[PDB]
Amino acid sequence: MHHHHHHIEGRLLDVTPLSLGIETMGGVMTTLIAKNTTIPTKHSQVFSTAEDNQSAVTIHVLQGERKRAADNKSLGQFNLDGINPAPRGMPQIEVTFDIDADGILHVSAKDKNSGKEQKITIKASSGLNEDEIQKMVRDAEANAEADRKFEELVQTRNQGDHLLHSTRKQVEEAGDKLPADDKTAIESALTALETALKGEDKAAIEAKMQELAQVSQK
Amino acid sequence: MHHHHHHIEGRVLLLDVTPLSLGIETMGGVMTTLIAKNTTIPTKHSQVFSTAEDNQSAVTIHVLQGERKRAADNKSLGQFNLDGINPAPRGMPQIEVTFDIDADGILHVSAKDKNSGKEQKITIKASSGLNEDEIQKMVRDAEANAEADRKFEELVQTRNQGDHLLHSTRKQVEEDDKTAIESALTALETALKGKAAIEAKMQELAQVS
Ligand SMILES: C(#C[P+](c1ccccc1)(c1ccccc1)c1ccccc1)c1ccccc1
Repeated sequence: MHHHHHHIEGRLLDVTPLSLGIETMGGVMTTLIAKNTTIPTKHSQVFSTAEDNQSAVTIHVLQGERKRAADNKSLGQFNLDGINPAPRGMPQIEVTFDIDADGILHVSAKDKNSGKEQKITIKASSGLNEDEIQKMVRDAEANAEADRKFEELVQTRNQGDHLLHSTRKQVEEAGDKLPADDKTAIESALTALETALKGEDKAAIEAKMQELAQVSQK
Repeated sequence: MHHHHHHIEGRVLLLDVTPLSLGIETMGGVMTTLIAKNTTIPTKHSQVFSTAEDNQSAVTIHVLQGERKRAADNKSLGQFNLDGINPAPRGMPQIEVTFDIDADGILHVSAKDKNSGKEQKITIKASSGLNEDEIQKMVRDAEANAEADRKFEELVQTRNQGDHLLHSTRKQVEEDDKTAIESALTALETALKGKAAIEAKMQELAQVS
């Protein structure tokens, strides 16, 4: 009398062996469920569109926590289409990761307007063994440098690609008044920006961003 | 007859049919229809597929919807992977793919390996979805393309068979005198990248076998 309490720990219904999440722009993994999360676990988070007016969206499920989603694993994949046109970014899609007591995974994507949604339910039945996942963890903690660095690069290449397409917009879609010689300028600007962002170097791509930035004046 | 013949009809409550033929991508990026368009539901269809190479490890079940024969000419739906299957030559393992649909729109994709015992199953639903205008458009354009896609199917069928032949050849050689067979190979594959001249190529590699 009263309020006699103490602290808590994990429930034991087994923890996740490896982190789960989806793939975002730049081919990078964003973890929606951290490694060793005691289940049943439901995480809700809201992503959105990369490009203008795109009518669909893909959700690619991952495991094996590491950046560069192609270096992780693929649990499943699916689409959500029929969505209404909006400029790049900011429609509202809602991604939900659910795991019940049976460890069977449920991924869902919803739309604020629309309301056309999809979902997947993954029954496993095979999975993996401690050895393999330990190899994945080891390889992950060895590659942490190039991983985080790659994340940085993805952020950058995203900014530069977005700025570039926005420059193509603000050039062609913008008035055709066409100040003299603008052609060559923004042409090799945005083009060198292209063949820069195609390959991967941070310094080169941002430099090219500046090169296209100075000529974007008028 | 003689008791009651009085034959049957498709069972439908109201709206329940598959509007689009549901299928799975196979080689050469060609759609293999597991459940045809305009099929009453519930409906379940099972088939057996297999690997394109020895010890292929995992495999990608790719679920699509549309009437087009080509991969990209359709609208994808979902996909997943079945891994951890034993070493074995092409076509040797039996991989069972199952498309289920119940009274709802919800579909169950099963994939199993009879020999390995390994199984993986996923569950998604029906359409993504997409508006009826779209679907009607894809259908109209499908009827449009038609025989072109048919020739595409015959094509990928050949190219797949011939590729199987080339793999079987190089594998049978273990590189004699096969020099003639090797440059005839290189030529035949050079043609194999880009119609009936491919069948001719198969004939040519068969002759110098
Ligand atoms: C479908 C459907 P749908 C439907 C509703 C209720 C019961 C069975 C099927 C549907 C409707 C709304 C959202 C999602 C699916 C349907 C309804 C009317 C016409 C065509 C299809 C479908 C089924 C198989 C493959 C692709 C699509």
